[PDB]
Amino acid sequence: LDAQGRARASLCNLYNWRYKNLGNLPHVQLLPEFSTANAGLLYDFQLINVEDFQGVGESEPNPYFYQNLGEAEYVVALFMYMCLLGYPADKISILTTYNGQKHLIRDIINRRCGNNPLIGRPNKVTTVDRFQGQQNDYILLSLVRTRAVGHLRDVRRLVVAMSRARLGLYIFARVSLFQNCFELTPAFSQLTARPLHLHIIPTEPFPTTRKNGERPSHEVQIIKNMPQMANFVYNMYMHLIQTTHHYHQTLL
Amino acid sequence: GRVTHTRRTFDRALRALPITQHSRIWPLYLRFLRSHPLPETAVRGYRRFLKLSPESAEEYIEYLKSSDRLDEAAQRLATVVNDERFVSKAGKSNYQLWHELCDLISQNPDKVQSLNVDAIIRGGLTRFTDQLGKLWCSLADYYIRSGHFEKARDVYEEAIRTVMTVRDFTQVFDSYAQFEESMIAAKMETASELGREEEDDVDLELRLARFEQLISRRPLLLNSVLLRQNPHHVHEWHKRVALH
Amino acid sequence: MAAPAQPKKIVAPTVSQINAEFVTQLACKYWAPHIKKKSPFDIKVIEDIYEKEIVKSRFAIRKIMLLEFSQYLENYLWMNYSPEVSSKAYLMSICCMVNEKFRENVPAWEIFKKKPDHFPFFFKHILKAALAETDGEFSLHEQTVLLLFLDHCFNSLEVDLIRSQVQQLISLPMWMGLQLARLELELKKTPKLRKFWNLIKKNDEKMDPEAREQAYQERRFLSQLIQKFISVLKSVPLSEPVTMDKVHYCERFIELMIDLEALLPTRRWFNTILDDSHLLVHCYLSNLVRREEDGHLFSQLLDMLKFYTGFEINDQTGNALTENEMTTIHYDRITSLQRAAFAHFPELYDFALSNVAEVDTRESLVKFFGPLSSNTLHQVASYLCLLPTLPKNEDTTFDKEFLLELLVSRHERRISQIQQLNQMPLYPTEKIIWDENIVPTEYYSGEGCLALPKLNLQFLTLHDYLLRNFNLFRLESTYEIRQDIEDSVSRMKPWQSEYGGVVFGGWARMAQPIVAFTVVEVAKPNIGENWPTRVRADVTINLNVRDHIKDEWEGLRKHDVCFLITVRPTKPYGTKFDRRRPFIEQVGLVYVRGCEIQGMLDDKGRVIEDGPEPRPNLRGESRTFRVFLDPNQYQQDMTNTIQNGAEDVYETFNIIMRRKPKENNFKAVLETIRNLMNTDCVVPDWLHDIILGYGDPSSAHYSKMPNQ
Repeated sequence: LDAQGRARASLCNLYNWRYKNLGNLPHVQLLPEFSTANAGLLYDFQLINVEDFQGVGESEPNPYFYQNLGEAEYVVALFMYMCLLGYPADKISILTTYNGQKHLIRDIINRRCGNNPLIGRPNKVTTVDRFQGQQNDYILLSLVRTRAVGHLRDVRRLVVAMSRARLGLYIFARVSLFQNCFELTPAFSQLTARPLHLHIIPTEPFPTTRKNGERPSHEVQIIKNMPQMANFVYNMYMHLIQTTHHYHQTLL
Repeated sequence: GRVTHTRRTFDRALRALPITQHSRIWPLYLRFLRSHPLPETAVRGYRRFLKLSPESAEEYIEYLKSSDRLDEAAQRLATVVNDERFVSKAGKSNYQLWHELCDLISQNPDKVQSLNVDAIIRGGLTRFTDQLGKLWCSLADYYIRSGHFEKARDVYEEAIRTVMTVRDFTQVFDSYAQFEESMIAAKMETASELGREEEDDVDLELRLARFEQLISRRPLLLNSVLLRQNPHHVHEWHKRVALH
Repeated sequence: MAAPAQPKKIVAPTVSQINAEFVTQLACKYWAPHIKKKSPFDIKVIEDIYEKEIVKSRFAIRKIMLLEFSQYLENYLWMNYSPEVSSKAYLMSICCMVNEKFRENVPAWEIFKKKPDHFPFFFKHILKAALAETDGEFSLHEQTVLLLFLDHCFNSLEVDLIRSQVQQLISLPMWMGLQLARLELELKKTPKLRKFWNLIKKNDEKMDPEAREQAYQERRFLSQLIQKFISVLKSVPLSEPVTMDKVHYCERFIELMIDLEALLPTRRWFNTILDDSHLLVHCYLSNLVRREEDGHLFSQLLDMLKFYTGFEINDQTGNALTENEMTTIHYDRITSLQRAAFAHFPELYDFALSNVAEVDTRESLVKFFGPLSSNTLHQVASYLCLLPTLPKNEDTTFDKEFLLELLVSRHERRISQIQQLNQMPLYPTEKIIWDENIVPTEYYSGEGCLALPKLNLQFLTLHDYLLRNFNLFRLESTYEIRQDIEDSVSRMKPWQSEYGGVVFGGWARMAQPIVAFTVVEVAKPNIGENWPTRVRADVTINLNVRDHIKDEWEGLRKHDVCFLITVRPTKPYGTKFDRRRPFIEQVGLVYVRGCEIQGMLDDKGRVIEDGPEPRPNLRGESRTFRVFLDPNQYQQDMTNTIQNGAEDVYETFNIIMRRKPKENNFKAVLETIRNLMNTDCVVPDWLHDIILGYGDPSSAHYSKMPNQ
């Protein structure tokens, strides 16, 4: 079968190279949902480099219970950023290569987002494998590892991971590790052809009228790392409360 | 003579009515089905009646025998022999039904193929503890018909080893000697017809010498059987030395 | 005695460690993909990597991984390979990278398609290297790498490039390695091959001498390699410390022999050479098998090799041989031997006067042939075309033990695969669950052999296909059973009491202490079975636990699989278990037996029927479950108790463990696979051969089907 109807062609290119003649159905080029950009994000997909937070890369409290606090916090910070722009939380799903990181991501969500009516909870926090058959419009993916590629190196797991997104996929990774992996290279070359720092457009609320790949009318802000992201979203969240409280106080 | 339409009216009568009315239908319909070379239809018809009428399984086995469907007959009768609660119009014992099972089977290694014949008769050897020498000869007979003439000899020596009466021993000895005689004569004839290869002539000389061994072993075996009965039999020990 | 080195978790090297390594600096200078300005190819770099990084590290996995991560094969080796520059260092480096890729289960052969014309020259150098003397240019460890590379090649028959070389080695012309008497016997059995054989000789007469001698080496390659192996195998001492390089060479060789026998296109020609080489007799009498520590994995592989060589298949047609055919072939062997005995050998007349069953057992064969002289035994073997004809005035150069084993193993009655399977317990025991050679741990490095069936593209028969699947499914389930035991018992914390009893200082949701166990019924065997038809036992437990856990234990339905576990802890109260140490040594686990739930018992000892809800509220905290025991294991345990004076395992149980229902289905599945081996697998003829990987794969496609 040679035509997929489910994801954007730019996203389809991340996994089509495993298939002989995988093209796109006509509606993938014609329907607005696939042609409209992701609001407040410069690129429809981006690979975000996450350096070691506090000098810690991956951690392993129990055998095979892999965690990466730096990537996990960055994933939730981008999730919070999207919700404050007006993204529905059921549109966003959070995926990770390991069950250990899934537990860590849930703990951060429960402390920061779980009881917050302005953000809520993501659609799913699960492993990539257990997500098979399912899909969502937006996917946030933590690759976790910083030492070795071996679970991602099985290209079959990569193909599934790339295909979960209909409209946008943002991948948080030690880019320097995975870029050297020969089998990952045909997809990652496309990911690394774009800037490795997260590019956001905070003045563009959801929904946007901008087309995917169109140059934005507003200035692109470049987020260099997770602490800059976390502080920015916190300041924006505090600002949003302040404007809402002033609106309530002026109504009073 | 409308065979096609007669069955259809039976099949519609079965479709139309409860199982009580079926019990009226089936005596005529099974009698009808037997009269034709339509064995698939009669097999399906007979099966239905069995869980109402166990005696009809005798009629079905007799139908399978007359239809030469002996492999199916062996499967049903083996089930019947395990289903020891069975009822017979002749009043046949479960041993006799097992005997009839082995009668059909030992005649027909070619036709009977769905069953582990060896296991069934060895099961019978555990069940029918008094009959053993007869069962060995019937088991050897099956192996003769299988063309495994050596396996027949295997069973007869195995029989001689297991036997613990002179009465059973006589039966095994006489049957084995007749088997030995028949293969010796066959080896004489085939060596003359085919031309004597050196291994073929030696094969005849072996079987004769085995028959020479058999008769000379017979006093020792006879004495040994009494020693199986009573190892304490000091007289038989003296007679054993007297043969030695 | 230093304790054997624990399997150190190979923590794969970090990016900071990778970037600091000398190998990566070489990679960055010469071949790494992300650098636009590479240095030109230098053959000395390959020699430098081989001597300083590969050989000096003793082929250390971590260093090989660094070369693999550096893309050394794809960007430097094969792209610059030519026959004129092929050195030993060049040759061995390529083989190591391929074997590493197979160990990682990533595509190894795709790089060779960029320059296919260099591979036949490359492959021939390997064949010469594989035949190199043991004290010569290539060490046994390097040869072990070559054996593993060759094994990967023989298992890769879907690759036309590889197949084209393999088909030259394994075809009807390879029978020039056979004994002349053996050769003439086989060509007489199959007169069609005698016509082709004379054509082969006539074709060799037309070849040029260089290509003819090269072809003669290739056709004799596997036969010479066996002879080479036997020299190495005989050099294995019985009691002196053996070099592991000898063991790994021997184990990988038998693996290679198994895979050749496990595939029908290879088996069809090699098995006749393999039988004539008497490899199995030489191996079973070898000092290596008699070494319990070093030879255990080798022995398991050898038994697997004995299995495939003897498999119930007609090697020429590929059709499975029926047990009646196997019985007839067996009687043909004995009848030929009794004819030979009674003609030529007066000492054997006492043997020949016996019937077939009197002689055909292994014990009988040793009893009849053992008193004979060595010269007489050789003459019998020569008449059967197993050995050359003994000259009338020379003593045999072969040992009497060799001569005895050759005659016994050729004529011993085989035990049926179905019978072995039916006698085999379905639940794994402690002997198998923690046998790291059969059920490897999570930390298994991939360096050794494994005595495991491989689900290849091709299978010998439908019987073979099912069994390989059966074994792997059982062992996979066994690994889960291991994890379930390790998690549950560690939570229960078994420690030695002051009185030497068991005190449980903790609790597990999935396992409870047994209060009482009693075997209630042992049913008589079926028709044709040597094991009980059914064994029933009762297991009493106390569910003084939280309600949700109590409901889960009372929740257990008929056909649920549970495990009975015996622990006898030797560690004092309060000892913390260390997960990096062996599990059994910490908890004192003695026995593991699986059981199947019939149901929970009421106060009258009757099984509570699984009815539609609500179940009767049973009094207090104590519950009794009636269970089915494995009848094959029970038969073996009682046999072990009576024959060897072992303790009654069924009196010892102190823990029952349940599994999660989604995963606890394995036993019934195993029964189904076993049942499939017991039933004529009538696969449709249009589908049958494709599942086995033979014939035209498109034959079931609609364009070829006649009933389109």
